[PDB]
Amino acid sequence: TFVALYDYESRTETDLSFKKGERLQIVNNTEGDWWLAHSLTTGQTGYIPSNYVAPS
Amino acid sequence: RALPPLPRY
Repeated sequence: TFVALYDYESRTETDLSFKKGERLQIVNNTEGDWWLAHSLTTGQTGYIPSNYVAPS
Repeated sequence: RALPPLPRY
């Protein structure tokens, strides 16, 4: 269970952006600050930084 | 890939 604390608004068309309060499915953690998250709503990819999310 | 800058601070 990972919650997006701060909204992530990168400046690239690859990593997706999210808002605060949106849950994200962490795919790979305890490895690189940037993990690959997947949304269960639209069912798409979305790389989210680690300093913007935290286990709840 | 530096981490994203913190919000206004």
